[PDB]
Amino acid sequence: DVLKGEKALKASGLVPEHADAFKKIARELNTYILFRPVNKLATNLIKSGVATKGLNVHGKSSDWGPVAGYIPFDQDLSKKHGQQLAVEKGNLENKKSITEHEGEIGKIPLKLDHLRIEELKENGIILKGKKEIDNGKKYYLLESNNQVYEFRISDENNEVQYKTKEGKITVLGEKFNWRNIEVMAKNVEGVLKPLTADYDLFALAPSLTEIKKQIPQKEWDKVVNTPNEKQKGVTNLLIKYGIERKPDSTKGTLSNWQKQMLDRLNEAVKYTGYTGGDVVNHGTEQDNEEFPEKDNEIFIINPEGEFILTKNWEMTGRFIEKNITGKDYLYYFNRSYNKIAPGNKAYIEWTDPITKAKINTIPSVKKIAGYLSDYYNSANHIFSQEKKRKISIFRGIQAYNEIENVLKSKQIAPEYKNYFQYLKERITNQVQLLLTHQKFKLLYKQLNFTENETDNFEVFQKIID
Amino acid sequence: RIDVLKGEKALKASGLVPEHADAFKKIARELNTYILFRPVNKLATNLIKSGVATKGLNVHGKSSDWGPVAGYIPFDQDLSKKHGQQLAVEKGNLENKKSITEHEGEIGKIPLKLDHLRIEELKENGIILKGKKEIDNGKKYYLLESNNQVYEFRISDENNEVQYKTKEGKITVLGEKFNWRNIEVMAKNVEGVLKPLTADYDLFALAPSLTEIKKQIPQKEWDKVVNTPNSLEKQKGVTNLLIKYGIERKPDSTKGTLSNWQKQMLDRLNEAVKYTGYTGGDVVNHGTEQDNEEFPEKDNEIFIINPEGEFILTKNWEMTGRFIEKNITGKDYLYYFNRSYNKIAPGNKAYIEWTDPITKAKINTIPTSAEFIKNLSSIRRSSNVGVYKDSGDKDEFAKKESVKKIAGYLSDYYNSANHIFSQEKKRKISIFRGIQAYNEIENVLKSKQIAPEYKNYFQYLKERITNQVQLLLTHQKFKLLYKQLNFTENETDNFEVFQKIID
Amino acid sequence: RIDVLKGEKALKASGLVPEHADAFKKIARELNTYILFRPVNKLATNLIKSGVATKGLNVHGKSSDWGPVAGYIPFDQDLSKKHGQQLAVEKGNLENKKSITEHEGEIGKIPLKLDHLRIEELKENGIILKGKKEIDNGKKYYLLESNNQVYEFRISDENNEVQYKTKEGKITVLGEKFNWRNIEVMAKNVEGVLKPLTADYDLFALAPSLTEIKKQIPQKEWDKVVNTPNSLEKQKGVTNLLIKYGIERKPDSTKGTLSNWQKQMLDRLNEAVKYTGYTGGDVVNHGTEQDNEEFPEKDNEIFIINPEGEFILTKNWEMTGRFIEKNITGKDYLYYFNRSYNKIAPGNKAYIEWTDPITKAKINTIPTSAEFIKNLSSIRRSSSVKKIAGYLSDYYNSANHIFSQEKKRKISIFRGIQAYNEIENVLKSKQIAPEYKNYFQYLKERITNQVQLLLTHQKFKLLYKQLNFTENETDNFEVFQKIID
Amino acid sequence: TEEQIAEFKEAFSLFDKDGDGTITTKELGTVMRSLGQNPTEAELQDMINEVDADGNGTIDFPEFLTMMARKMKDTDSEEEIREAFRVFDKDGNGYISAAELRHVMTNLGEKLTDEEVDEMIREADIDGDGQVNYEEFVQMMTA
Amino acid sequence: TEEQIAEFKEAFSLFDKDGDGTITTKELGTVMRSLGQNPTEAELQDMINEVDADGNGTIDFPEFLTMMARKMKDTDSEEEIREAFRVFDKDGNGYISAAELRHVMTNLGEKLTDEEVDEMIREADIDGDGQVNYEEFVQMMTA
Amino acid sequence: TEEQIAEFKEAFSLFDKDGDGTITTKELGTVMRSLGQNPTEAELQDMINEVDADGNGTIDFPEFLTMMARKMKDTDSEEEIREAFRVFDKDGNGYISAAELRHVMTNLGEKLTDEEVDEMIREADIDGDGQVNYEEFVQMMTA
Ligand SMILES: Nc1ncnc2c1ncn2[C@@H]1O[C@H](COP(=O)(O)OP(=O)(O)OP(=O)(O)O)C[C@H]1O
Ligand SMILES: Nc1ncnc2c1ncn2[C@@H]1O[C@H](COP(=O)(O)OP(=O)(O)OP(=O)(O)O)C[C@H]1O
Ligand SMILES: Nc1ncnc2c1ncn2[C@@H]1O[C@H](COP(=O)(O)OP(=O)(O)OP(=O)(O)O)C[C@H]1O
Ligand SMILES: [Ca+2]
Ligand SMILES: [Ca+2]
Ligand SMILES: [Ca+2]
Ligand SMILES: [Ca+2]
Ligand SMILES: [Ca+2]
Ligand SMILES: [Ca+2]
Ligand SMILES: [Yb+3]
Ligand SMILES: [Yb+3]
Ligand SMILES: [Yb+3]
Repeated sequence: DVLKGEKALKASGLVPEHADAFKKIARELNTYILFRPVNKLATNLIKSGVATKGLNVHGKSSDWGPVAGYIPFDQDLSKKHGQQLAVEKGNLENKKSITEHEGEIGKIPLKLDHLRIEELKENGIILKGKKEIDNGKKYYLLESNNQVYEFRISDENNEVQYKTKEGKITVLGEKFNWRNIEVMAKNVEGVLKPLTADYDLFALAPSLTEIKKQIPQKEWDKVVNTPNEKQKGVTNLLIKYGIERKPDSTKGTLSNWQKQMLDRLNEAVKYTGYTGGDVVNHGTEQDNEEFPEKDNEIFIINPEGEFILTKNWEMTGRFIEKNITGKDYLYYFNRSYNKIAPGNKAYIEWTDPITKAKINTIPSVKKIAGYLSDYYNSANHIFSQEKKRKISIFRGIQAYNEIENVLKSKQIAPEYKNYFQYLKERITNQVQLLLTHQKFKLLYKQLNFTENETDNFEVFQKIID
Repeated sequence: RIDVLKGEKALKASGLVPEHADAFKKIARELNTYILFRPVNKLATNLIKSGVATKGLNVHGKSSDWGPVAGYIPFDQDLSKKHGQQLAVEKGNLENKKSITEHEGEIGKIPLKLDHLRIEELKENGIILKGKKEIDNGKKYYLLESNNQVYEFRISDENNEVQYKTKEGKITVLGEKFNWRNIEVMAKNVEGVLKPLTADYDLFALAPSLTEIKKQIPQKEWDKVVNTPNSLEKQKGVTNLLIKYGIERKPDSTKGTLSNWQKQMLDRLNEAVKYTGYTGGDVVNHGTEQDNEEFPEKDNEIFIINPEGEFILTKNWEMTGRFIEKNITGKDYLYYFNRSYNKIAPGNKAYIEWTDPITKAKINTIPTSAEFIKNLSSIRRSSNVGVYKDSGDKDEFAKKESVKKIAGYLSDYYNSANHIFSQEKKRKISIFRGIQAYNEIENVLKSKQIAPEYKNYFQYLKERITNQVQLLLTHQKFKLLYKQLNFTENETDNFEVFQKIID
Repeated sequence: RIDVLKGEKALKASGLVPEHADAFKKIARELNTYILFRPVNKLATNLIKSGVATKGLNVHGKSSDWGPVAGYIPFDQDLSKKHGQQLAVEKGNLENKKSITEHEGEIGKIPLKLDHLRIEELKENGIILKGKKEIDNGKKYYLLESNNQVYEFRISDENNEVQYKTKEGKITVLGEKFNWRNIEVMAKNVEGVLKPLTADYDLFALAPSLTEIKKQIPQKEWDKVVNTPNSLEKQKGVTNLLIKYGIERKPDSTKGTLSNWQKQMLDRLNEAVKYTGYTGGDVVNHGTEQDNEEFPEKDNEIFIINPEGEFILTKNWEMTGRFIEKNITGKDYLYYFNRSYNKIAPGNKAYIEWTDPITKAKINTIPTSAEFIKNLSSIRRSSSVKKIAGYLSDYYNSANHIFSQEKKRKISIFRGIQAYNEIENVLKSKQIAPEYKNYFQYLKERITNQVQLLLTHQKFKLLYKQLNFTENETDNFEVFQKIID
Repeated sequence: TEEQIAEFKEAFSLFDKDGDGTITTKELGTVMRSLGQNPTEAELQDMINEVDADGNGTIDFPEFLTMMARKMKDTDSEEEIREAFRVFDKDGNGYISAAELRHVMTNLGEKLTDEEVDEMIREADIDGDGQVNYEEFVQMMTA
Repeated sequence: TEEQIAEFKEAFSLFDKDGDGTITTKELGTVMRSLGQNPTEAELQDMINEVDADGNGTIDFPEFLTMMARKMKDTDSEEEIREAFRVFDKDGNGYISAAELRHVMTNLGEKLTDEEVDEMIREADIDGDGQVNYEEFVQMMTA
Repeated sequence: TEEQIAEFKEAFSLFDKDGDGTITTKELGTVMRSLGQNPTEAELQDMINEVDADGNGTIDFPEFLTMMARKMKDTDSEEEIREAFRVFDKDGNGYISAAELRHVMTNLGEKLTDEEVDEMIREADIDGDGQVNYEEFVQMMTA
């Protein structure tokens, strides 16, 4: 239950022409292109060629009021209007961008041209009207269904200003008469150009066939051409030109292959007439382990040049497993998932197989010492496939009571026990599949452990028969 | 008379399960000990009675007191009773997240299910109202209405799973909005199956009778202490035992920080409710609130069960203190209040005040060579630090009149060697000893006010000093008897003056 | 010409007690020095006039500007102006909490006592109104109303003690909810008794005239400097005298960070008020805002008392900036603006902008050596030719004081292009962290503007082609001279 | 760092007959094979000869820590391996199949015979369950 | 702590006219005790030659910290004792009287006579007020 | 600040054909010189002879980073100087002119001739443009 065609687009925020231009890349490179939501009020700005913010500007874009579509200096004018702490954190980020990146990033007054006003009139964002006259200047009050801020725009230069309605106090303990709406801008050939929202890639799914291409034909043969230890070849080969990512300088953590894919995306938009420059500046969300973003909708462009939109996280996961992670395509998910993200402390859950099927094991007076915890013995590659599941089951039952039935030893608290007891349950199925593959309480009595393993080793080896 | 609730009325406000309360009257009466409980989420009582597992210190998420999840520990803490509070809800979720991860396997989260009965209890409690039938993508749910204005709710007919979403136009304190999603609750791993958690019975404190802690002492060491010569050894020996089996407590792996008799009182309480039927496990999972020094909790109403088996319930902090002062700390019962009280709790930065008799008398009490040299340490934090010698800029001086002689003359006030003398002897020698450390300070206030108000500290010592001096004097028959003494000569020429003045 | 308030109208906006401002005039005139105050809680002015003590730095609790406690520093910081801001209130209470503890005995808290007179003042001030009586536990209490719907206040009849509680339903910012409890106010100890506290006049700045600073300089150190053969050692020793007796500030134990002449100023100011009858002690308790580097306060209305004893009140931060420039800073008056301006304040993380002339010229001047490195370190936050750090160290070679302007220019124009080259090649390790590409690409422009400026002063891409690629030789400097001629 | 060290203070105790946490080069290769490693007899002294200019035979924990210090360098690339495994497992069951590995292979340009594949799986296979799980798969690169 | 450790180093400069903060073993006791301790002439000579053996026998801050960081580990009982005092003080005046002592004693099983009780009080009583205040109670319970 | 050291570090990475960063006293100056510092060639002797008398003459880092911790304790007037510069520059054009220099000197009590201030400005002018900018003012004030 997703969305497709022009409909999925009308909700992706992406600019059609660019969207369209992306199909070509999706097919050609035969890979999936997934994007996060893109500020809708900023979609037209991108089309008009406004610059998009890179990782040097963490400020929050706005989706209401005049500043709609830009990165307000005053974060309380961003999508985070209200949310006292949200506003602040943003503000600090702007300040950092403005100071830590002097000359690169800056802030300029907001000038809504003639066309833009019209657009915001359609989106029912603001409504120009009543003329004003104060310090001998001509201003037009820009109307907004907001109750906290009262705006207006110069007629002499088209600058937008904003204060606070009658004794109406704002979030961060403030209040102020006609000010000026500053916006995050980057330096473009000496002049400061205002910024907008970029196109953030949720993830990129490249067909393994393509990941091969990425690999150097000569270096691949080195281990692929019947050297036969061959699997380890194609893997440690697939890892580099496929998995391994690395921190960049402007794009967060990205992979070589991805950088290329990136450039294609940007180049693609140019052919459309986009002057602003790049519109895809950083790595995929899947590498954003610091501050994971869980978005309800993810615009997806399949290698068939089609448009698909997810409606909820749970849904995106299915699509990714049904068409990507389970369809020969190279994929991986944000390592922070199913864990507490170090930055924003986000706990984003994602189906992870290595757990789904987690019913296995792994890390005088002789009991602590000896072979009682090495179930995984590499020297099992020679032992016939039968003796495998045969000696295996034993290695398991071997640990059934390694030093396990020490449960009621004394007072051994809730996890340890509930775990060794659970671990027990695991070994149970792990050994079950073995027996059940081709055959416990079906007949565990025939398994009496009192004598050393080397003793029953013979008894058991025949018990199953 | 202290305006505290009694019997049923106090019980109802207590939040404890009535049966559980009664079942406690036994331990209170029997073990002659006062039992004090902190408030218990009223919406949890029926969950506890019904045998819902209680949460331990491994789960800090806050309980809810509204909506379909009332009484439970909601993963999304905005559904907790902390709803709306952007910061609380945050500390909430993050705490719930560590519980799921750090103690993985032991604590998890499951979907909320409101059985037929619970939904009924909630309607009566006037919490939620079973709404109309709704059909969504095949499944059939009944809406669950609540005067909430940020969340819409509904329950499944198939499995009874309750769901919630943001209302149209509304936003979440965390700045979120989303469509129908199961409401998750904090569960513990009970025999491999995850069972939902609810509120426990957090003890505010326990006041056992002194005679009761006596039994805590092995009838041997009590002997090796009573059967001895020196009374100064008998009394000192007894006191130290009291501390051992009554006052001392240590941090436990799970119970937090309780004493031994406390761990027993717990085992007792838990077992008592087990008898009544409680099938959830323990109902009291950790030590008293008096050992919660990092994040103290100031509760207006404290439920109390006295050793007479009666039920009490203070209305406000001040009242609790009074009750505890008249019936416990003033009637031969072991008691000690939270150490962070009157201080700034390290964690929650709470500043909870509490009457400390000691302090009440610190006024008319001479400081100690330590309770001095230490004050001259912190009063050194509000100034830099380099060389005590030559405190100024002028290198033509590097000392102060009566510098350290003050501390010395202080400990000389508290000399154990005074037991060989008589009261009258001690009084006199002490009164004089008081005027000694006084003069030495009096003088230090006559050179240079060097530091802004170190002089404020010395105008203070002299304040206390005087009170003590006057105190001892008022036991026989200050400034008036101070101008009769001269301290420009020497120790061997002044003492031989005061000795007569007294009479 | 800047739209600013003046006289009476400016006074009423200062929050300062009239007689006190009137007293300050004399002082500003007497020591030809501009005295600029930050805003003063209006609802504190009477309190102050009344004789209520003001607060020092040992009390960071914010003052209230509403409710029956208006003017005082409530223990419960939610009753203060910082009402609502869950964090400011939390930090307020924390500060108030520390003040009670960390300064046990000197700073305490006490029940608010709204006497008969304050009630009237609050009525006229449109803050609260005494309402319908009400007995409780055998005691009389008149409900004090206010446009606040979170709390409800009441006052006793025996001790005029005010009490508050949460209004049913509403929840305190911190999430509390209680009933009738006393309103506690921060207080200091006075001869043994705890006395309530109110706001203190906070100086935004003290700009004395250079002539006023000289007096600070001992008539010896100055003479020694003035009378020196060397011209440079003199000039320097002259600036040091200025710094040491004028600019230099030091941390005091209770007055915050302020200079010694500023300390004198404070005393003068407090001595001034005490003479007009004020009895609460000091009314000015700490250095100027320009030293509040940790928690800078960007106020819109600064009250100014210029050397003529006149009253002025700027309307906005920019206007305040103009006034300082056209009447103080570029007019023979010692002045220094908060060092945290144009940067992110450490404590409150504030970014208050201010016009620094030095940056205006950064564009044309070329970086020194330490400026090259201190931009390779601070630049190494978001992440082998040391010849550049050297060349720059040559351009600013303090040995050029023997050469002539004609000469200096010549060698500076060279030493400069030397860098514009050792920097042009660095831009040739293919690339390197593109965040460094712009630094040099900017530094190049910074060197271009500099040389091309030293040229229009005598005779850039052209004169560059007169390249001296020559690997290692001074012959470069030779063909150089030949180009100009 | 914690997780970066607690990985030793949790195993350097189950195998040590010394009430002071001081073992010997004896179990040196025993603890390591219990921590995930699998060094050969050859690889034991050859390393405890340089950094260990002492050679007393009795090694405690302080020496044990400093040892596996820079050891977990490139060999700590388990992350990419784990993500690699999820690439093979198409059905996300937790194990790799023949049709899977074969599929993955027949997609990387290396057409494998319906015979060779089954050979590979069995190579790293330990349980004989006709599959390979992470616990096993990891062994493939740990060696 | 920032205060606990800021007191020893603080009282250190109370009687050390030498600059190099090198107090003598003679003025040591006058310091190690001028503060919350009353050790015997033994420790003054028992540890003065252990951590202090540079010839003369002088003492500096780092050395003082060593000594203080020793028999100042169990002295933490200060808390418990304090609480204990509060137990005897029934009326809560801040002083233990000859009649409350009888209570705590008898209730703890140890029945005593007015003669005996009144004796213990006087024993702990130092200023002769006729009762025991915290300060007194502390010494008598520790020293 | 931590940046301070981060800066001094940048110095080494520049000229250090040693690797680990152990430049001797033969290039020590080549560090502070191009890093805002003009200490006497003499003080470089006794200092690099006291904290660095190991008999190797190799200045790693602490021997530098730490030794450095001294000058920036008194002459750290870097702030005041920048403050003073703004005082002279009345018009606020970033440079100190003869005229401006006059006013400051005049107002401080020292009357000068339009010939002198120009002598003073010229003596302070390094790039020979007739005006003194912050950099030059620092040179003039630091050196
Ligand atoms: N590949 C990545 N590597 C590191 N961090 C990343 C990566 N992708 C995203 N992030 C982190 O996520 C943050 C969100 O991106 P940002 O550009 O600020 O948002 P946005 O998608 O433009 O949203 P607005 O429209 O501005 O709200 C930026 C960065 O801290
Ligand atoms: N005896 C104790 N020792 C240490 N910490 C304690 C003790 N008693 C309480 N605490 C601290 O106080 C915290 C409050 O308990 P908690 O279980 O979170 O509350 P609760 O009483 O269940 O309240 P909710 O109904 O969940 O709001 C838990 C723990 O960090
Ligand atoms: N000279 C200074 N040195 C150090 N800190 C300073 C200085 N001047 C101001 N501050 C800082 O700014 C803080 C603001 O002063 P404070 O006394 O709290 O405000 P106030 O002006 O009385 O405002 P309210 O009336 O309480 O709102 C106090 C102190 O941390
Ligand atoms: Ca599979
Ligand atoms: Ca297998
Ligand atoms: Ca008493
Ligand atoms: Ca006494
Ligand atoms: Ca100028
Ligand atoms: Ca110049
Ligand atoms: Yb982005
Ligand atoms: Yb609890
Ligand atoms: Yb102030």
